[PDB]
Amino acid sequence: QQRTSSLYNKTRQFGITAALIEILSAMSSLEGNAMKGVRRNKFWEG
Amino acid sequence: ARRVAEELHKGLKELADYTLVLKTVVDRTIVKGFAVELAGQYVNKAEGQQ
Amino acid sequence: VADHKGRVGHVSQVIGAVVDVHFADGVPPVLTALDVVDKLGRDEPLTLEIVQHLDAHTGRCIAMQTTDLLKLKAKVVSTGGNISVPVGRETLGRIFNVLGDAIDQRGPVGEKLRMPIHAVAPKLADQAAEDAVLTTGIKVIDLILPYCKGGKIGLFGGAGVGKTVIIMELINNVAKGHGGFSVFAGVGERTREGTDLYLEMMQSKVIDLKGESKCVLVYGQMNEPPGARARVAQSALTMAEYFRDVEGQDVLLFIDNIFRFTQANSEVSALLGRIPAAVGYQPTLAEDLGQLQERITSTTKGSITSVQAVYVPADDITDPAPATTFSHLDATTVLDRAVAESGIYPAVNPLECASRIMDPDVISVDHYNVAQDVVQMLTKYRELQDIIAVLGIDELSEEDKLIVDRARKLVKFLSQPFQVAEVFTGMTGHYVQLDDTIDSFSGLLMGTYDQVPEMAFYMVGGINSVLEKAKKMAEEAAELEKMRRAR
Amino acid sequence: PVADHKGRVGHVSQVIGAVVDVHFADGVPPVLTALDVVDKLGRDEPLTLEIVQHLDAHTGRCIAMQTTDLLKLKAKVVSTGGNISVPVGRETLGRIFNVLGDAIDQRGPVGEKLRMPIHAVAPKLADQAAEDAVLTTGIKVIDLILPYCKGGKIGLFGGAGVGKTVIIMELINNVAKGHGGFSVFAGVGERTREGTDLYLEMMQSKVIDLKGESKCVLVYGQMNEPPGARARVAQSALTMAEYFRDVEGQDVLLFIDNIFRFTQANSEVSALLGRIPAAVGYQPTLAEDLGQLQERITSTTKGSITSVQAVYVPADDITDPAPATTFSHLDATTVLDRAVAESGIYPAVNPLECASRIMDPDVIS
Amino acid sequence: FFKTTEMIGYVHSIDGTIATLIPAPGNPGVAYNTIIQIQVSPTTFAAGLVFNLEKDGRIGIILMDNITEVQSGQKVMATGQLLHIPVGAGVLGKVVNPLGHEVPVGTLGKVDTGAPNIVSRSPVNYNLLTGFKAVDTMIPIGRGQRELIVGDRQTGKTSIAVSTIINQVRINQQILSKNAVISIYVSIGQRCSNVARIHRLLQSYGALRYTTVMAATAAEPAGLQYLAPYAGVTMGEYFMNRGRHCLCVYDDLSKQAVAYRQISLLLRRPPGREAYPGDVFYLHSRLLERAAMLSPGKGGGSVTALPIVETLSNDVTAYIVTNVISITDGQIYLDTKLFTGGQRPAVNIGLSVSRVGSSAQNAAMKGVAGKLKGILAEYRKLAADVQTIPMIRGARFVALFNQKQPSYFMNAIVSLYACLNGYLDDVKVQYVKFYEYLLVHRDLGIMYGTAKNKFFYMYVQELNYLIRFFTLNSPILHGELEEMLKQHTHLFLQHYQSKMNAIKSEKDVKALKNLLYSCKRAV
Amino acid sequence: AAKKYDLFGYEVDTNTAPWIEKIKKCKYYDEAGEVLVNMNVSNCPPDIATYNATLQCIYQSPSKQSTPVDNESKFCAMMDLLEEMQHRNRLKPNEESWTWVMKECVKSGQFRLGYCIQQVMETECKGCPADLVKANEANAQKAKTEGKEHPGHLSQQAGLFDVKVE
Ligand SMILES: Nc1ncnc2c1ncn2[C@@H]1O[C@H](COP(=O)(O)OP(=O)(O)OP(=O)(O)O)[C@@H](O)[C@H]1O
Ligand SMILES: Nc1ncnc2c1ncn2[C@@H]1O[C@H](COP(=O)(O)OP(=O)(O)OP(=O)(O)O)[C@@H](O)[C@H]1O
Ligand SMILES: Nc1ncnc2c1ncn2[C@@H]1O[C@H](COP(=O)(O)OP(=O)(O)O)[C@@H](O)[C@H]1O
Ligand SMILES: [Mg+2]
Ligand SMILES: [Mg+2]
Ligand SMILES: [Mg+2]
Repeated sequence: QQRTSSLYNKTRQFGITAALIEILSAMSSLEGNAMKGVRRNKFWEG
Repeated sequence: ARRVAEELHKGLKELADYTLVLKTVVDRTIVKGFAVELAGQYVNKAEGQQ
Repeated sequence: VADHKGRVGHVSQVIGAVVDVHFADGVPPVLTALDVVDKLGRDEPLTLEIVQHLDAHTGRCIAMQTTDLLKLKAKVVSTGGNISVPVGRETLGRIFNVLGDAIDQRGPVGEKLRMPIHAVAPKLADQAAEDAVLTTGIKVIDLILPYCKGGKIGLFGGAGVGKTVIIMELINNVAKGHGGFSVFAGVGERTREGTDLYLEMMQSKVIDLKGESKCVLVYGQMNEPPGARARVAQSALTMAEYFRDVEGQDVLLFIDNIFRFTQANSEVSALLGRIPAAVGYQPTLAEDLGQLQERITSTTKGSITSVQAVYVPADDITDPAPATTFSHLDATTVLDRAVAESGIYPAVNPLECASRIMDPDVISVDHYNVAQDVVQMLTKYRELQDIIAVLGIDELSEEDKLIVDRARKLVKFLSQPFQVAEVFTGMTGHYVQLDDTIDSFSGLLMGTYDQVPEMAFYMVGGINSVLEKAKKMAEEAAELEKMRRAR
Repeated sequence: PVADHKGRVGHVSQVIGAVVDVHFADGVPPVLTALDVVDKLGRDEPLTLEIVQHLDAHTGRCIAMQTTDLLKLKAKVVSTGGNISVPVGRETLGRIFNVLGDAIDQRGPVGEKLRMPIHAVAPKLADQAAEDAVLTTGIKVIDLILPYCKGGKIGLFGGAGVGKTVIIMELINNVAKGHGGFSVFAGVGERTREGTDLYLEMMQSKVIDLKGESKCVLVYGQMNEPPGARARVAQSALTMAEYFRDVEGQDVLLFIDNIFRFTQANSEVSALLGRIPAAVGYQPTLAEDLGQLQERITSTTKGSITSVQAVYVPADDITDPAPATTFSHLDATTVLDRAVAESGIYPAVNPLECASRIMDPDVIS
Repeated sequence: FFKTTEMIGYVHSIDGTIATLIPAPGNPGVAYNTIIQIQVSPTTFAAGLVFNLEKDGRIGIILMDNITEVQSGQKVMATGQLLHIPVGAGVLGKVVNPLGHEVPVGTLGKVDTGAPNIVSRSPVNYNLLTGFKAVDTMIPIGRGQRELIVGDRQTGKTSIAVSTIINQVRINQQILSKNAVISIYVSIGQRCSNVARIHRLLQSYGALRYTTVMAATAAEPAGLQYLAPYAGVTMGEYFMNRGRHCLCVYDDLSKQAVAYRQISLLLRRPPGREAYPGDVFYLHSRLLERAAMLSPGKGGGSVTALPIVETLSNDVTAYIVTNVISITDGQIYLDTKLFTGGQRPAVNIGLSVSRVGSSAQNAAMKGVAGKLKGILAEYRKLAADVQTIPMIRGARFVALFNQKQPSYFMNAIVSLYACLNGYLDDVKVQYVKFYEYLLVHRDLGIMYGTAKNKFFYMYVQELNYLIRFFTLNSPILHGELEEMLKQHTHLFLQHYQSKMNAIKSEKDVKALKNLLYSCKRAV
Repeated sequence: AAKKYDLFGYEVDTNTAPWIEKIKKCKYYDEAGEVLVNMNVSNCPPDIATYNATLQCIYQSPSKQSTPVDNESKFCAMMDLLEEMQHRNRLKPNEESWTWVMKECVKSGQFRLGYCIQQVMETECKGCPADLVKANEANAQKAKTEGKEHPGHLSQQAGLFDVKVE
């Protein structure tokens, strides 16, 4: 009971980490592939 | 190269009214011969290192 | 910008099955259908469906066919509306695809009307209360989780537990004699399974090519791109809605598999610039499924009896997709792999199934009482099984062993050979009446058949078949005894 | 012949960790090309870069083999006219080398006849061998359950402090010393002291005769080395073995410790290169990198290479992508378990999880 | 009269095995999923596949060959056509790449075709003999079927598929070429040496005459590993659309997904579960849907698929493993514990299933399989929960399932029938294989001069087709079949088992042990 | 005469006369299978007559192909063809088909297969051509005189430790 509980508490920690990393690697990709276009503003007016 | 360019120009119907111009480019990948590109049509008559 | 029919645009981006289209006059409304008129040397036409508006001129779309040989700046023409599918009795006996085009090579179909696949779901005021039992001829379903006419049924299960077989059995038992029409929607499943269904229906005369058919088939399968698999269910559902409203008929709607609709939308979600949710599904999982499910309902005009097969990935019923579908059903049939591995078919776990009409007001009091007693006995038997493994069968009391002996007969008596699984089982199927099932279980609970051998209840129909099998078991045992006696 | 890009001049444009971008006015040299930083920069040692990607027609991304300290933008860089080449031949026997092929034994010049690039193509199908035979190691578990194959590929998967290094030394003592052919020891991301102990051991056993003929070559890029070197030392050591196998038709032993650090090093640079990580955090090209490296470690019709590679299992998780991908590239697999060692059993081999390819009656008795 | 290509742009960036292209202003443009040629020299080109078409005009390219020669700034020409590879009977016995280039050893088919329509198929009713009793009885395989082979590393996933290919050699030599089974073995991400060993193994049994190999070794770029299954099946679709049957083996799809993941991530595709791309299910789905059994109207040809999949610690809950399982019509699960337990092939019958059923079994095998299935089911439960007949015969059936080489149909069916009808009840479990060896490779009745049968003898290999036509339980063959078994049993028990049970000497004991173990690897 | 329909209800071509003529003009019987393949592709399923012609070509053909094929057997090919016809096409072989098989068994000297085919004709058909039954018996008794009734290695006495298990 003390050996299977540790593997259960160790598993939930890994499961949470893997998911959040996986979500936050698909958020970086979306941000990286996207970029800001040419800035159309009155640059001289400054 | 000019002769080949003219022949390609004749083949292209879209460029019938367009005036032919030649622009030379240096490619280090070819040691001998020449290549001609016009409106995407590419003709290779060149050789490189053996 | 009211009528966008014939409006022209140009392809601006192509990544996988997702295509961006630029219109100078303004992007058409969402869910609009577009055709790729440009001649790209393709063997099949290319059609797109708008899903998003990036700006006042650009629109993101999903293709229904493969995007091969598609170039940038290719010309695109709007169709003036959403994807339209034919409706009416002229579609009966025919096979269609997501776009509503016949693929049976059986000649043109005479369509008098077409309807968009995208429609608004019925409101609260358009809900009809129909509490009537549906007799499927199956002991387990009719007893523990009886089905309701005009209601929603889910078959949750893994891979290889028997979801498809049960659907075939339901069709053979409910559709052949159905007064109304039937619609089968294959979604992201094996193509051969659809072929077998088509042959069986023709043999059963449900689809009478020379005469009059009473069923429609709509197939978008694995081979198809995700765009098709995400709309085939809407197409079939639109056909059923027309039969419900315009024809005022009671229709059957079989769907296999509804999970593929969610899976397909997840595949395209990444390319639409949407951050994945937990597990990896799209954030719009609950809303997209809800809109579709609410359309599958019985209104004051007509009734739709829906049977949907749900795939529980890796036998994990905690997965977002299977779980989200539980609240959109009136009767859930949960299949378990362990039950199947023990030779019990259908591999139903009665302790996890549920039904809305399991109330004395709707069903007979005897039916309700028998079902509850069965469930309680099964629950108790499982607790005892833990004891039987630690202490052993000897240690159990007189009362406990009687529960064990009776419960084991219940477990085996729930099994039933289907008429469609004769090849799998090698024995003829049985169709058990509702009354026979109730009486048979009622007698078993009170010990009327305590002396019957346990195996006599395995893969049989009503009580009569149990007695016949017991008699056959006795005869063969006597022959073995005689053979031993001579030795 | 002479490369058409030798002497080409570029300028540093971006510096991030061990990854440096170089802009060449006349055009970025070919990938895998070697570059040298000319500016003094007050550094204590020279700076060398290897091109790995092309950002554009003029800009190229590179990994530094040494630390990038005191490196400024606009620093001048000169192409060497070719990939990173290392010495080959009998002149290298009895010597210690680094990733760049420079001798670090503080002894006389190598005086090699020629040099060969580290990056090379692997043997093709028609150049593969079909000889199966048993290499007797003297260890009961290996010789019985998972016998090793001469000229084959052997892997020792294990955690931290399980016995991977000990078994390698035992194999070296029981095989390499009594070996007719040559031997190459590739230290990759391992303790520096172990190399020193091995060097002393090889001198005492006279496998390295400082005054006579030697049979062993040492190539060491250790933990202290930056990721760039740890990702290429294996290639250089493998290149030397390839020369002995082919150019001389000589049997070779190749002891690599540890191969996991090679994949780990490529992961560190990949993060800096701006690549989307795969599962766990490894580079998406994990399988390809191993495939290119391992396929070169094979026995051809000209010669034979018997390779023994130590594999480190991070956190004792044998499902990690790095060790997991390595199973398919090994003829013999030797899995070590920590629990077995804690029971006093050494070696800690777990026979149930071990395997061999010559476990066939057609080969063994 | 010039060989004018279609230049579409230049090479901008290179990242390993993939690249990006910038189109030159005012050029025709390239089409999606088409092949392009990167001019590495005025006479040399490197192949690439279009994968992305971005708003900026940049193009994502998957390189296939001559990667080392690719540099930024080189010219790119567009062929404007999808991928087509050579197909025909002239490729059999050869090793090729996914691009069709032949690999030296020591008609054009489109790779992106669509699967057959629903009405273009027919029910699976023709068996495909693997040669293993366990599979052929409890896990029927029919032509036009997709049968996954899932297991752990070093469990026989490759050996069983190779044996299945080999088992067709003897059959193809006898029957007409119409019903011959061609083989397409696809190696993906495997070692080059293993391919050569497989090539030699096939050549030794003469299977190259009916087999071709498509290899994408580990050293090769991910693009080739990604296209190998599609190119391999394309070579197999040539025979399907011409009234012939084929068998495509994929070893293995697990490494294909890794290659696809590598390509997608490098080309800036959003990752999904386990970093795999979102459309990873659709990859295998369209690959395996192309394997079908065409209807009589289209020729009756078929393609049989045997994709192979690797698990970790017998975990079938993985991502790609689950997706493939939900696609195929059945699965053969090779269990590590059984493999180390001496059971080889380590087929776990409980976890294995074939959704085609008995329809993919010959009329002769139907009766034997149906009754055999019930006995084993009881045998599993009896031991789980007393020398009853089901328990006596169940153990002997298990012992008969141990094999090393594919077995001829006549030999296998006869042995199963004998164990089914109790002829082996008096035979000890340890001696079952020895009993089978004598039955097949010997004839006790002739040895002891007690054989009165007219035609039914195990040395008459031509009886296989008569058995496959009439069934064993038919009056033509049943009478002599029982007589032969009765004589063989009586002679075996009298002359062999009695002596075997009387051995006590260490030398004799050791000799017997070697014999029985050899009999396992012989029959 | 009467239109035939396939599994899905589509019609099939029934004019299978030209294909039979093509079959009757082949040199090696493996080429006959190619004709059958073409027939199926053209949605012209073979009839009973076509299969009989194929059997005739097998019996009258010199060999399977121009070049020899190892372990080739005319009897095996014809039996497999019958298996396809009866099982996968639902057509009962007639007397003519079995007679061709019996002729091949007699011609090839395989006198044990002739006995089995003899019973098959006596069971399904009405007896056997008495000419062929007598011919088979003559071949069998020739083997008895020459001693080739069974392969010799089978007759060799063996023992528990006298058997070579390869
Ligand atoms: N065969 C053996 N007999 C006795 N003790 C051993 C044996 N192998 C290993 N050990 C013990 O385990 C310790 C660690 O062994 P080793 O140096 O081989 O580790 P390793 O596998 O190289 O791990 P790492 O290199 O990551 O530290 C040794 O110092 C010794 O105490
Ligand atoms: N039926 C069998 N009986 C005995 N040994 C077998 C049998 N099938 C395979 N083997 C042996 O088992 C080992 C593994 O077989 P195989 O190469 O087919 O494994 P695999 O599934 O391909 O594993 P991997 O490809 O990951 O190495 C080999 O040594 C092979 O000879
Ligand atoms: N009633 C049944 N009796 C026996 N076996 C069954 C039955 N239903 C399903 N099976 C088993 O399951 C297989 C069919 O699985 P299927 O219905 O396609 O499940 P799913 O679609 O959930 O994977 C059959 O080949 C058989 O092995
Ligand atoms: Mg199903
Ligand atoms: Mg160490
Ligand atoms: Mg393998």
